[PDB]
Amino acid sequence: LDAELDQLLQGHYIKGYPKQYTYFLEDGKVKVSRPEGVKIIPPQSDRQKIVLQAHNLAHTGREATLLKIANLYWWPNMRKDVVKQLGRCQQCLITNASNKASGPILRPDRPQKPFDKFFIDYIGPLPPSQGYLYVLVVVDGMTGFTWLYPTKAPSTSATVKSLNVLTSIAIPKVIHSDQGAAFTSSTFAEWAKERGIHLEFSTPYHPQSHGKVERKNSDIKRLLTKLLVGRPTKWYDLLPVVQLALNNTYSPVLKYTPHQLLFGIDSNTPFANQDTLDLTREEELSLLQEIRTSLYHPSTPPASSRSWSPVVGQLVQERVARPASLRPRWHKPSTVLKVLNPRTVVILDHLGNNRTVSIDNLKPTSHQ
Amino acid sequence: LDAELDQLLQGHYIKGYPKQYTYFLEDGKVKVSRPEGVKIIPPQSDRQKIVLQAHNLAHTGREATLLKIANLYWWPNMRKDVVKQLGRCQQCLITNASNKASGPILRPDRPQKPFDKFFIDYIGPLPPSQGYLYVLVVVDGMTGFTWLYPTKAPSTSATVKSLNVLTSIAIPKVIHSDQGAAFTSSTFAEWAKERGIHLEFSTPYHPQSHGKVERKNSDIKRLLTKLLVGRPTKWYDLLPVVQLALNNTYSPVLKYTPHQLLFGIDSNTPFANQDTLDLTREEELSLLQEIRTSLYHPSTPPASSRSWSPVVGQLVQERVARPASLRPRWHKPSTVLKVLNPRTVVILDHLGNNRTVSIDNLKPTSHQ
Amino acid sequence: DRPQKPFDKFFIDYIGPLPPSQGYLYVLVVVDGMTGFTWLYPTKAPSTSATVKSLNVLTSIAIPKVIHSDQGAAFTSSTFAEWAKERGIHLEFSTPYHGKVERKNSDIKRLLTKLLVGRPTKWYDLLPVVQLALNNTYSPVLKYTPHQLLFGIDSNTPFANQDTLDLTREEELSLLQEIR
Amino acid sequence: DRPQKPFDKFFIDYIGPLPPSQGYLYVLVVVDGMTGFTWLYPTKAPSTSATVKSLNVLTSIAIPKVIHSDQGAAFTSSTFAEWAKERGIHLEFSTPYHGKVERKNSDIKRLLTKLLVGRPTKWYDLLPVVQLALNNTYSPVLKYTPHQLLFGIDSNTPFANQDTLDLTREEELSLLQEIR
DNA sequence: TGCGAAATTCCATGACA
DNA sequence: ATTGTCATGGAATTTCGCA
DNA sequence: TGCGAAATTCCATGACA
DNA sequence: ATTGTCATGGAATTTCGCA
Ligand SMILES: CCN1C[C@H](C)n2c(c(O)c3c(=O)n(Cc4ccc(F)c(Cl)c4)nc(C(=O)NC)c32)C1=O
Ligand SMILES: CCN1C[C@H](C)n2c(c(O)c3c(=O)n(Cc4ccc(F)c(Cl)c4)nc(C(=O)NC)c32)C1=O
Ligand SMILES: [Mg+2]
Ligand SMILES: [Mg+2]
Ligand SMILES: [Mg+2]
Ligand SMILES: [Mg+2]
Ligand SMILES: [Mg+2]
Ligand SMILES: [Mg+2]
Ligand SMILES: [N+]
Ligand SMILES: [N+]
Ligand SMILES: [Zn+2]
Ligand SMILES: [Zn+2]
Repeated sequence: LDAELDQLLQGHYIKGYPKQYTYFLEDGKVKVSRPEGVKIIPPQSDRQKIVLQAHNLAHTGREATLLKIANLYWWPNMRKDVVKQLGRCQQCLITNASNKASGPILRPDRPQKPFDKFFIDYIGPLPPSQGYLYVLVVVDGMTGFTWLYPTKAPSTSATVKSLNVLTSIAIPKVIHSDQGAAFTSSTFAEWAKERGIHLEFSTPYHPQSHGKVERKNSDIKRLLTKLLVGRPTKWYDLLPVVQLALNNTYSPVLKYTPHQLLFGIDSNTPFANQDTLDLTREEELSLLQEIRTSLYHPSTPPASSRSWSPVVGQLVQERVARPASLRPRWHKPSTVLKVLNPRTVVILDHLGNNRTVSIDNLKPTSHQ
Repeated sequence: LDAELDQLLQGHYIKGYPKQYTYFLEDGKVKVSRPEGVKIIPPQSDRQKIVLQAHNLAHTGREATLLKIANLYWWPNMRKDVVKQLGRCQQCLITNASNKASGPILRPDRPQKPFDKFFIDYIGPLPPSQGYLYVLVVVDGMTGFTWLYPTKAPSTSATVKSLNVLTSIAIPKVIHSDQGAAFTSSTFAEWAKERGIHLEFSTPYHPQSHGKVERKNSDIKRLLTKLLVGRPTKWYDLLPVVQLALNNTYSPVLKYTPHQLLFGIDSNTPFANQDTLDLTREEELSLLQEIRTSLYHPSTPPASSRSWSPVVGQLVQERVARPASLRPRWHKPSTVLKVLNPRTVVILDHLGNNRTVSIDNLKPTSHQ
Repeated sequence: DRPQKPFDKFFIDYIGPLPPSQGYLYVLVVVDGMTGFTWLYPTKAPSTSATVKSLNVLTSIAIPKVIHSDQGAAFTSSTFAEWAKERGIHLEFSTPYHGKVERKNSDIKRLLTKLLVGRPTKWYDLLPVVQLALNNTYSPVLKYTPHQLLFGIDSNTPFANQDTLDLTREEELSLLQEIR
Repeated sequence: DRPQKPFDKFFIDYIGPLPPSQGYLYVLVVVDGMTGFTWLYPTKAPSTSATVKSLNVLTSIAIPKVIHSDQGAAFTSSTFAEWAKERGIHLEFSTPYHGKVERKNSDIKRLLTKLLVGRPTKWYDLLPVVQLALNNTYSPVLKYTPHQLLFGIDSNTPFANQDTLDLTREEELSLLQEIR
């Protein structure tokens, strides 16, 4: 404060204030003659308030805030005081965008067997067709084999009815889905437990986590579209055709159709593959077990040059899921409890609840 | 047809059919013994129909279509016949996604003077405030200096009232905007012509073309948000504050505020720059002319590895602007009349109208 | 002669009338010849219409080369013939009035009867578990369940409790009270 | 003494009452001292409230260091004083009852009177062009228009037709019919 | 043991609300 | 207390037919 | 004529419906 | 018959204070 600035005026040396400059009093204020011109050196006790005034004009970041201040003032290490303030501006922290990308995606192992894991989701609402509005899409993780069910609503009960029809064929170990109301209801949990099925949920608002089914939605809509060109959008009668069509389509990277991966032999559909005509079923199932283990598996891509990865104890902010107009896009800062993997974390949200959350719905809080 | 396949059976050589394979009759069909097994060679006259059957199962692209066919058939140059068919499938062409990126963006020269070009746009609807729902945002191209006007609707008449208040200060040579109803109405054109103002329109649904104002919208909403944190969204009284705040904020790459670029001297606002205190106004305006010509100008970035660029006479498809559910995302193919620049073209749309269109709303039609 | 495979031949047949359950009265039974895998479909009648509606569901998962049945009206109609022709399915009929499949069909009737006692009306809901039981039931002849033969893997519902399948003295007298 | 600059001093004053136009009666006149640039605002009254409402628009574009006015009630009120203090504007008053600005103010009154004849009621709409005329009018003393001095560029509306500014014999007699 | 062309593989692009 | 995916069609690379 | 640290510049990231 | 932009805050690079 006034003490430090006194020593300064009478020629003494203070750490941070370069001795090679001429410091003086004028208009009752300590000034200095810097290459860019004469600036006021406010007392340390004044500085916080100045930075705040500068920042608050437009809630500007580091440089734009500094440039305002530098117009009138100089003191040692200005930006440190700027950054200190930015880190304490709740409005800036919850409103600004991130400028760091997530670390590279994980490519989890393909489930080992058919029926190990189902990925499920709803598409819709679609145009009304026979009074139906939605599609339940069920994708077997290992095979890509897909089941389609039309529904009137994306509800637990319609999910339960459909899954009862499906699970007539086989029961899966795990069913994985997003946190839609249909899948998180206790009624659905009882239905799962009753049958030995473990429910696994994606982190909230991160449909990539169950990307298999999401990607199949795309193909389903794409084929429905092509088939409905120039007709009214009567899709109900097309569901079965699309199911069969997609289950018997080749993935060019795999060289197999989901049907082939499920059964190891084409059924009586057009252009059925005849290669195993002379094998016994047992020989065929043996070649199948082999084909299933040797399928192409993609690898984790290179990180972008400015990615960030979560560290226990770090301050991070969850993305607001459905931000209202003129409201912040980010929640208040929270703390990383556990790093489950480099792309998923548990945070404590200031309330404080535990939330398991995708890195893609997080930014690291700026300025520590 | 049956002629070609006759010569083949009696050991003769036909171009395309490798002589080193054993060709025979069986079940009344010409077969061949290929490393992958025995395939039928259909007669040339049968082939188109086969490819079509294969493709139509799921409207599959090249490889997935080929893999179906190869199950039962072989003939020379199968994929050529596949590609021929894909190029003729209207449903595939108007529904599939592009897999080629646009060429790199242009960075047009900054307008040379204040008032050479205005970029204008509406933000909204926002939450009601004093009965207002929209903001007219006017951005001077050279300075970034911005004017904000609250409106009840994004209409010509509200635009006209606002621009009359603004053009009291100065008249611009050009006003550039998107093709919103407010700006394309004949009433607005008469208003422009009356005052010597040329109206310039961005290509449809390409807000990057007038990116200056779009980017300013972001800052406007961002600052409004910060200011409204924890209060009800009463933004009307904040417009003037935001205007002033933004016009006096530094662009860190420029080292100037839009106000400085407009006037060459700060008004009586907090942290006013004092550097030209000793210059005469005339000296100040001289330094200003100089600052205006030496502003950083960004350069066109490197092209992505799989970009495409338009060529006169090429078949291309305009993106459907507001595709209904289960309807194609692309219009029928059209023809490039003129290449205005590597990022903008005139097309003839089969109706056939002339349309000036952004490359970003185009894909090149596949398989020629 | 090439070896027998799944989807080579589906054996279909109707069971019923049964006591009403959710308005349904019959069961369409489909057994794959080679694997012995069973699919069941509740119908309101043993008609060609009900058969087509049911097999349309099945044939959106797998299409048989051949369907085999007795000369039931539902199967010998020209509508059913047209339906099959559209899908490239050959129809096959056993001569009027006269292995693996025959045994499976017996198991189904017997398994059904054991469960429609004390609840002759709740069978609609039981169909899924009936099927799972049937398809995860060990075959004495081959070393494998139908599940294993269709999918080439073990099931997550192994039915290791090979159940009586016989009527207990409680059910024998409770079944003769049902007819009364 | 540092040289005179834009925003150093705004000279404000009211003109009116005028004949009603869109319910407005007065004009708040703001002239920048250094550039001679003029901003005009239609008001319903020469009150502190109307002044604040008007200057709030102007001060969202540019804030003067000093406002100068006569001792009009609207300007000497403590509300106006508070308003100025909030914005860090020093208020300045000429003594009661007694260059570039004075001339500009004369031009405004004269230009206004020349246009409110034959249409004494359409002036609200004419304000924009009045201002553009005023600000693209050549200054005899300096070589430059107010536009040029404020923005450091030529204008896209140069008023090369330096108009009479005087009343023609048609308007002189048409103005003495207006008062009658 | 090397050529021209066909086949196959590679892989950026974009879309799943 | 969890996790992207994969059809697509030009381009790049490999293999084929022949010698 | 070179060190450590501060200042400045660089620039990927994301959002404008 | 037209065309992306630019605040942001860590990182990279340059300049400063001193010797
Ligand atoms: C209510 C529970 N709930 C949460 C959110 C609404 N959600 C749910 C979905 O099924 C989807 C969905 O399919 N896509 C499409 C999409 C977008 C980008 C991608 F990378 C991928 Cl793989 C998929 N987006 C969202 C979403 O989060 N939008 C912001 C979404 C859902 O059911
Ligand atoms: C009706 C006339 N019309 C056409 C479309 C509706 N449009 C209009 C707008 O003002 C915007 C707009 O601000 N943004 C936001 C945006 C998105 C990406 C960017 F790169 C940038 Cl620079 C801006 N998007 C669209 C749009 O085209 N959405 C699909 C848009 C407009 O008025
Ligand atoms: Mg969902
Ligand atoms: Mg989804
Ligand atoms: Mg717009
Ligand atoms: Mg816009
Ligand atoms: Mg029978
Ligand atoms: Mg007066
Ligand atoms: N994993
Ligand atoms: N340009
Ligand atoms: Zn802030
Ligand atoms: Zn097609």
